[PDB]
Amino acid sequence: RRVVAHMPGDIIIGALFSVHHQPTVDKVHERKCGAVREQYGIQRVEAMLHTLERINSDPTLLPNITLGCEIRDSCWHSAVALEQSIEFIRDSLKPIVGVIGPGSSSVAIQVQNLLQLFNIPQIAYSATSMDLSDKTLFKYFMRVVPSDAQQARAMVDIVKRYNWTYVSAVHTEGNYGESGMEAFKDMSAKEGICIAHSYKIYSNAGEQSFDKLLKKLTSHLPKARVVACFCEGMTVRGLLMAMRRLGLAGEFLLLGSDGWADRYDVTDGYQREAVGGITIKLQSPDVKWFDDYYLKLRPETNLRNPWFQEFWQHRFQCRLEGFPQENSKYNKTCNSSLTLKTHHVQDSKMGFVINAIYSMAYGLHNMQMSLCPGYAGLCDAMKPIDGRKLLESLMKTAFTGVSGDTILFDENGDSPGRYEIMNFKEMGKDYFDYINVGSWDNGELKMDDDEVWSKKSNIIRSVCSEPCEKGQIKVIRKGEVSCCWTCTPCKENEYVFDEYTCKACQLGSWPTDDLTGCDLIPVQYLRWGDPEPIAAVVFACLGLLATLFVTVVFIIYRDTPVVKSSSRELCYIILAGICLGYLCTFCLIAKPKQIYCYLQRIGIGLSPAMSYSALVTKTNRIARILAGSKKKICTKKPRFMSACAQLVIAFILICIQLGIIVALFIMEPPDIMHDYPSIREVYLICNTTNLGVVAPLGYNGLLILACTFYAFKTRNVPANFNEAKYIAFAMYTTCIIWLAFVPIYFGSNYKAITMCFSVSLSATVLLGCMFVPKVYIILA
Amino acid sequence: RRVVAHMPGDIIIGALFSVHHQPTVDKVHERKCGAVREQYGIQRVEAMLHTLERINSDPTLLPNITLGCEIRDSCWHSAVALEQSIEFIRDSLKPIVGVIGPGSSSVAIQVQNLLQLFNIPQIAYSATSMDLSDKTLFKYFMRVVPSDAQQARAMVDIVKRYNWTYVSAVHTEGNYGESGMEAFKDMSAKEGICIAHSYKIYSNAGEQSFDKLLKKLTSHLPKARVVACFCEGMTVRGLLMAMRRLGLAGEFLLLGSDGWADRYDVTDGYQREAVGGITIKLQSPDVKWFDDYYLKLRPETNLRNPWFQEFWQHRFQCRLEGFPQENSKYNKTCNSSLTLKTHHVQDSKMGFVINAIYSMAYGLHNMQMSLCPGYAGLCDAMKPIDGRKLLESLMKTAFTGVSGDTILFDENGDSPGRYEIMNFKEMGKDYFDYINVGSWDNGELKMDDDEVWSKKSNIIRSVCSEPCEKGQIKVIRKGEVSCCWTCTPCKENEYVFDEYTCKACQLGSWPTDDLTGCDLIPVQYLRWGDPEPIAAVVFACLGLLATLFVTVVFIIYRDTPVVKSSSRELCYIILAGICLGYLCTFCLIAKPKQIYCYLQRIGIGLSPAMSYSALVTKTNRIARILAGSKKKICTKKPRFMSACAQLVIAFILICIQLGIIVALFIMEPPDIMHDYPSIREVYLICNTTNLGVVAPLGYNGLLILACTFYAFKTRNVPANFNEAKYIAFAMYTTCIIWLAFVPIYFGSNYKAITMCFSVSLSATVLLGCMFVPKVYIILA
Ligand SMILES: C[C@@H](NC(=O)c1ccc(C#Cc2cccc(F)c2)cn1)C(C)(C)O
Ligand SMILES: C[C@@H](NC(=O)c1ccc(C#Cc2cccc(F)c2)cn1)C(C)(C)O
Ligand SMILES: *[C@@H]1O[C@H](CO)[C@@H](O)[C@H](O)[C@H]1NC(C)=O
Ligand SMILES: *[C@@H]1O[C@H](CO)[C@@H](O)[C@H](O)[C@H]1NC(C)=O
Ligand SMILES: N[C@@H](Cn1oc(=O)[nH]c1=O)C(=O)O
Ligand SMILES: N[C@@H](Cn1oc(=O)[nH]c1=O)C(=O)O
Repeated sequence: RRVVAHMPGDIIIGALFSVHHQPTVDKVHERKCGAVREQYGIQRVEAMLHTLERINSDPTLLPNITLGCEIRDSCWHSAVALEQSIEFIRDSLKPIVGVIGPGSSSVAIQVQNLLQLFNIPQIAYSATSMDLSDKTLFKYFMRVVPSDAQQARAMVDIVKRYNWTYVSAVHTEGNYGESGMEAFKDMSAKEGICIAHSYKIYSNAGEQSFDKLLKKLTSHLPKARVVACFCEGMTVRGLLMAMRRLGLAGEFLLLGSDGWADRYDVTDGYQREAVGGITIKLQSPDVKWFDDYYLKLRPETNLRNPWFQEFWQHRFQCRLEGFPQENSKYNKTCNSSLTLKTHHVQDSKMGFVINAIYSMAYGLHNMQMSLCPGYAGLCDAMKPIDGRKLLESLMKTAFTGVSGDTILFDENGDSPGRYEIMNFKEMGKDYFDYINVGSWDNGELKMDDDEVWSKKSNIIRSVCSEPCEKGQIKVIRKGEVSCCWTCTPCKENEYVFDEYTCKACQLGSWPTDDLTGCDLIPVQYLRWGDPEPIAAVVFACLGLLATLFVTVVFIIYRDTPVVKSSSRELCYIILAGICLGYLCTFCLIAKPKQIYCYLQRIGIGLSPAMSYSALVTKTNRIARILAGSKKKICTKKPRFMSACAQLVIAFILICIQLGIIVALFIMEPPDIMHDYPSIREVYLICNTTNLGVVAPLGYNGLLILACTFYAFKTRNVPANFNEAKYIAFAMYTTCIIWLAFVPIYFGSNYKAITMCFSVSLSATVLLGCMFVPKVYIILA
Repeated sequence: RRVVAHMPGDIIIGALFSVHHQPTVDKVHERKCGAVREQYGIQRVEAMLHTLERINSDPTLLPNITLGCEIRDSCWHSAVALEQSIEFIRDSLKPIVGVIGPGSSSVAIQVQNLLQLFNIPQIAYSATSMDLSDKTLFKYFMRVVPSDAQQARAMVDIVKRYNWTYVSAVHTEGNYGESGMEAFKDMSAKEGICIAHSYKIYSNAGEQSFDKLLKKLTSHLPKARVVACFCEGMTVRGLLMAMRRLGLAGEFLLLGSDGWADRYDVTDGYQREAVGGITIKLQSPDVKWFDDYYLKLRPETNLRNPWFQEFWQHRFQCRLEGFPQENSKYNKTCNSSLTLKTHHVQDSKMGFVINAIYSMAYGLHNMQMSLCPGYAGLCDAMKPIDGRKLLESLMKTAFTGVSGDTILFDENGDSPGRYEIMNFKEMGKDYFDYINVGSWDNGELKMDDDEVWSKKSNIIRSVCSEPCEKGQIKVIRKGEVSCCWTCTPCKENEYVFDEYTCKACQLGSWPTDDLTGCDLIPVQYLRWGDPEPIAAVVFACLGLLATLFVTVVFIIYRDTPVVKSSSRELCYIILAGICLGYLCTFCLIAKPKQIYCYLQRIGIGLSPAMSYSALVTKTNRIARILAGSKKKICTKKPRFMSACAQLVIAFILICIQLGIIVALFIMEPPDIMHDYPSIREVYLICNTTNLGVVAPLGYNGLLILACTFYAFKTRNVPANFNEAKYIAFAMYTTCIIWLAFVPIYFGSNYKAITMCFSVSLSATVLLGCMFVPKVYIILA
C-alpha cells in the first residue's frame, strides 16, 4: 500500500497531490511513480497541513470543531489517483466529505467520475480544461481557477498582436492539452491564423518520440518559427532536451501555456534552448505566512509529513543516518546546517491551493450556519454530512482569499481569474530568469514590447508567404492551407479587383495607376497642329492664294485675244474644281464630326471630277479641232457644239459623279466610329468602307486615263503657246502623283494626311501646268 | 438497489448489459434508467444464462467445475456502469474473475479504467473504438470484434465508389463516434473526399438539439446530399424524427455505421425518412440453438431473469396481474396465448456475445490445463485465481466460434472480422427492410450496385462543383474546401499545365487541340507560287527579255555612227547592271537559304549602284564637254581626263561600292531570323538589318542625287537623237519611285515583294528611257 498523511479532526477533507513524478513508460503497469516533487508535492502537502492548523486556530471560521485531512499521492497519473480515490470512498462502501482535486485535468476527470457517485464535492486548484465546465457530467466539481477558454483567447491575442500567421501547434496527449488545442485552433482559424501542423505527444514519452516530434517540427522550420504549446511542463522539458540533443539553440519560439508558466524545473539545465519563449501564467501573489512556516521545517521535528525525509535527502544530496529512511544511495551525510531558505522558490499555483482549502472550509461553515444557526458545533442534523447540501452551500459561498480578492463560484463552478504574460530572458551571463512582460484580463491584452525583443528585431514572424499585394502581382492559393500563396503577375492589360483574380478591360479601356478600375484611354484625333498637319494647312493656304490670284487675273483679263480659244465657262469649272479640292483638305484635317465628314466626302468626290471632266471635254474639243482637220476632204461636221456641247458634257459628267457620291452616302450613312486598332490606343474617324474610297476614286482614275489618252492624241499641236503640251505634262505628272501615293495609302491608316497631301498635290499640278502661260504670256 | 441476475458456481463471470435505455437528459444526475431493451437487453442476458449452462453441461470444457455469472445493468451509461463495476470489485476490497464488457466504447473505457486496477480481464463484444487498441492504457481489455479503423476504411471506400466528394459528417458525442469520425476524416481528406462540416450530438439530446443539427445539415442540402453518420442507433433515430418533424423525406442519404447496422428499432415508425440509407454491419450468422431456447421462454417459468416479467409486460402491452410485477400502466391483461415467436428479431451481435463468453471459458480452460495438467477441477494452485495468468492465457487462446470460424486475438487484443453492407429499401407497398448489397473484407469492397439504385438515375452525387475539365476552363479554388471551385477560361495564347495553372508556350508556338499540350507553328514561307510573286517573276522575265533584246540590237550595230557616240563599254556595263538587277528578283523571291541569302544582298547592293555609276560617268563627260564649250575662250586642252579613263573612274567607285557592301557583310553572316510579327504566325527572312540595308541604299541615293544634279546641268542639249533629256526624265521619275515604297518597307514584313517590284520598276524606267530612244530608229 501507499503511505498517506493524517491529521485528526471532526471533519476529514481528502487531498490528491502529485508528490512523486509520473510513472515511466515502462513502469505504468506496475503503477510505481518516480522521484519526489518539491513545488507540486511537499510544498502543497505542507501548505494544506498548515492551512488546516490555521483554520482550527481561527475562532471566526468553523468554531468549536476541528478539521482533519487525509492527503494521498496521485503521482500525476490517472491510474494511481483512481486507486487513491477508491481508498477514499472505501468507508462509504470517518467519511471524506470533500477532496482538494488533483492538478491534472484528465486525472481530475477520472477522479470526479468516481467521486460524483458518492456525493463528494471536489475542488481543484489547477484543473483548467473546458470539459470540466459541463455540470451535467461533472456536477460535484468546482475550481478556484478559470477555464482555459480564456487561456486560448490570450494565446490567440498574443499570436495576432505580433502578426504571427503560420504557427505550429503542439499539445500534450490528455484532456487539458486536447481541449486547449481545440479551442486555440477554433479561435485561430476563425480570425486569420493558420496551423502548419498539429502534433500530440505524451508527457512520459521516450527520447525517441520527442526526437521524431522535433524533426517533424523542423520540417517547417524556415517558415513556421513559432510553436503554440498547449503542453504540460514535462512535454516542454522533453522538447527542450530534444532541442539540446539535435542542436537547436534558438530557431524556435515556444509559446507556452499554464503548464509551463514560470516553472524553473522545466528549464533547469536547458535554459539556452528555451530563451525568448513566451508563457502564460495565472496571476497569484506569493503567500508570506506559508514561506515563514516552510523555511523553518526540519526532518528531525517534522514527523506528520511522511514524504519529508525522502524529500530532504533528495533536495540536499545526503543521507540521514538517524532515521529509517537512510537511503544509503547518497554518499555524504546531512549536517545540521542545511536550510530550505537557499534556492527556495515557491510554486506559482500556491495561492490557489490555500484558496481551495479555505473555500471548502467556508462552504462547511456556511452550511453549518444555515442548518443549525443556534448551536455552535456539530448539530445532530449534520452527523451524516450530506454531500448535496455541502455542494449547494459551496456553489454560493463567497469569502476573501489569501491574495486579498473575493473568491466566488459562477453557475459552472469556475472562478474569475486573470493571466500574466511571462517572457523567458537572459538577464546577465549564465543567468536566465522569467520576466513579466504583460497581462490578460477579460479580453484586454496589455503588453510591454520594449522588454520583449529589446530591438525592433522581433522573432521572424511565422508567415507562410510574404505579402504579394504590391503592384500588379496577384495571389493564387494552391491545394494547401489558405495562408501561403503563389505570387504571380497577371498581364498589365488586366486589373486586380479581388486579391485572387484579375480581369481585363473590355475593348477600349486601361487599368489605372492602382490597377483598380479601367480608365477609358483618351481618344486621339487628327489634331490641328503637329508638324505634318501644319504643313498641310500651309500648302492649302498657298494653293488657295494661287487660285484666287488666277481668278483675279482672269476676271481682269476678261476678253483678251490670247485667252479666247479655251472655253471661258469651262475654265470657270476648272477653277471651281481646284478651289473645292483646296477646301477639301481644310475640311479634312480636323476633329471628325458629322458636319465635317458629311462634306469631306462630297469634296473628295466632286472636286477631282469637277476639274477633270471639264479637262476631258476641253482636250476632246481641242483634239476634234485637229483630228477633224486630218481628213480635210469634205466635212460639213459641226457635230459638237463649240461650247454649248462642252458645258452640258461637263454638267452630265459632274452630275453622274455627284449621283454616285450621293448614293454611296445614302446607303452607307456617316457615323463617328471609335475604331480600336489595338488595346493600347483608340482612334476616332468617320466610317469609311472599301467601296466608299474605291468607287469614286476608280471613276476619277478612269477620267485620268481619258485625259491622258486625249493628251497623247493632241501631244504637240501648234496652239496658243501649245497649251495642249502643257496639258500633256499636267496629266503625266498627275498620273505619276496618283500612282506614287498608293503604298502610303494602302499601307498606313494614315488615310487623312495622305489624302490631304494627294489632293493638294494633284490640285497644284494643274494650277501649275495650266495658267502658268496665262499668267506671264498675257503679262507681256 | 439495482437488481442483478445470479447463477451459483465455483467461478463467477461478471457481465454488463444495457438492459434499460440510457437515462434521459434530465434524470442523468439521479442515474435512473429508461425503458427495457429486447435486442440489447433481455436477449443478451438470456444468451449468457443459457451459454453458461451449455458450458456446464459440456464435459470437454471446464470439466468437474461449474461457471457462475453475475449480470448487471449498465443502462448504456458510463455513470451507472461505473457503479455496477464498483459493486463487482467490492468483494476484492466470491470474486469476479472477469466480465463481458459493456456495449458502448466510452462505457467500456470507463469500466476498464477501474477493472485494470484489480487485474480483472474484460472481453467486449461490440466496443469498436480505436482508443481501446492501446494496450498501454487498456492492458486487460480484449474484443472479439475488429476496431473501427476498418469501419472507417469501409465508409471511405463506399463514398469513393459513388463519386461522392462533398459530404457532411455527423457523429455521436463519446469515444466511439469521436474516434470513428477522426479516422474517417483522416483517410477521407487524405485521398479525395471533402467534408462540408462535421457535427457532434449526444444520443440523449432533446428535440431542439436535433432540430438545430438538421437545420445546419440542410444549410448545405443542394450540394452535400450524403451524410456520413458515425453515430449510434439513437442519434440516427433522432435525426429521422427531426426529418419527419420538419418534413424532410428523401433529401439526404444517410451513410450509417455499426451503431445503425440493420436495427429495426431505429427506423420503426420513421421508415419513410430512412429509405435508401446505406449502413455497415459486422457479419455474424444467426445462432440457431439460441432461438429454440429463447422462443419457448415464459414469464411464469423464467424466475432466474429478474427483468423478464417487466420485458414481457413491455413487449406485449399487458399486465401480468398474477405476478408481483403488474405495472398497472398496461390496461389489458395478457392471456396465456402470446409467444415470443411473433415479430421475433435476433440482434446482429448475438454471435459476438456468445463468442466472448466462449473465449473467456476457453481461456479459463487453457489456464487450468497449464496450471495443473493432472487434476480435473479446481486444483490448490488455482484457488486464488490470478488475473495476470488468466489474461496471459486469454491473449493466446484460440477456438471455434458458434459461427464455425476460428476465434483468435492479435497482439492488440482485437479479433479478425468482416463487414456487411446493408441497404434500407422499400420492397413492397407498406413494407421496408434491410437488403444485403455488399461486403468489405481486408480492403476488398465487393458491392452489388444493381439492388441499390436499380437504374442509372442514382442519388445526386455529393459534389460541390461539376467537372470543369471543359477544354481550357481551369479550376480556381477560393480558400475554402478544395472541392468547391469557380471556372475561368484561360487565354487561347496559353494552355493548361495542371488543373490549377495555365502557362503560355514559347515566343513562337501554339497550344494543340483541347489545350492538352503545345505544338510548333508551321513556317509559311514566301512561296514561289502565290498571286503577287508570280506576277513579279513574270515582270522579271519580261525585263530580262528586254535586256537580251537590247544587247542583241547593240551587238548588231556595234561601230555604227548612230551608236558610237560615247564609250561603248559604258553602255555594256549599263546592260550588265540591268541584267543583274533583274536577276536580283529571281535570287530574292525564294526559300530563305544560306546561299540565296548572300546572293540577294550582293545583288541589291552592287547592281543598281554599278549601273548608276556608269550612268554618272557618262553624264559628267557629256555635260563637261559642252560646259567648257559655253565659254570657249581658248580651252585648248582636249585631254583633261576624258579619253578611255571613263571606264577606270567608273570601276574604281564600283569597287568602292563592293568594298562597302563587303564591310556591311562581314558583320552579319547569311543566317535566317525567325521573326515573330504576331503570336499566331511565324515567318522566316534573311539576316538583313536596319544598318545592313540603310547604308548601301544611302550610298545609292547619293549617286542618284549626283546623277540628278548632272542631268539638271545638261537637260536640253542638241546631240544625236537627244539622249540627255530622256535620261534626265528617267532619273527624275526614278528619284520618286525610290521614295514611294519607303513607308511600306522599313517598317513592314513583305519587304521581299517590295524589293522585287522596286528593282524591276527602276530597271525598266532606266532601260526604257535610255536605250529605247537610241534603238527606236536603230534601223536607219
Ligand atoms: C491616295 C490616293 N489618292 C486619292 O484617293 C486622291 C483623291 C483625289 C485626288 C485629287 C484631286 C484634285 C485634282 C485637281 C484639282 C482638285 F481640286 C483636286 C487625288 N488623289 C491614291 C489614288 C492611292 O493615290
Ligand atoms: C523598296 C525600296 N527600294 C530599294 O531598296 C531599291 C533598291 C534598288 C533599286 C534599284 C535599281 C536599279 C536601277 C537601275 C538599274 C538596275 F540594274 C537596278 C530600287 N529600289 C525602298 C528604299 C523602300 O524604296
Ligand atoms: C503588426 O501588425 C501590422 C502588420 O503589418 C503592422 O501595422 C504592425 O506594425 C505590426 N507590428 C506590431 C508590433 O504591431
Ligand atoms: C464515378 O462513378 C462512375 C460510376 O458510378 C465511375 O466512372 C467511377 O466509379 C467514378 N468516376 C471516375 C472518373 O473514377
Ligand atoms: N491547468 C493545468 C495544470 N498544470 O499542468 C501542468 O503541466 N502543471 C500544472 O500545474 C492542467 O490542466 O494540467
Ligand atoms: N459500435 C458501438 C456499439 N453500439 O452502438 C450502438 O448504437 N449500438 C451498438 O452496438 C461502440 O463501439 O460503442
